[PDB]
Amino acid sequence: MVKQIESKTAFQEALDAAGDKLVVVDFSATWCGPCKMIKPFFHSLSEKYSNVIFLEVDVDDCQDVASECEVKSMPTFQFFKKGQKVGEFSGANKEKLEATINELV
Repeated sequence: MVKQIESKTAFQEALDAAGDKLVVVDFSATWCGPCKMIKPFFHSLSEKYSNVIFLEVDVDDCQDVASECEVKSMPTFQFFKKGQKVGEFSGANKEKLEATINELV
């Protein structure tokens, strides 16, 4: 249920294939503690919201994607519809993550 992204090609393809659907992107790093604390919850959301698309991008694997998306904070959650960014926040705030999904879906 979470799409593990390992190139720019794959990121762009995912935003395409989403169609109309909200896409939620978790930008993480392996050194990021809060990223680990929220990982299981992010995966829970992908099973709960089966009609929303969830992507995982490790910023060191996909540096071009990280750079082009202007990621600063670890973690960062960005939200897309039809390829357009429609939301963003940083930090591992579970309640805010779910609430944002419900606002944008």
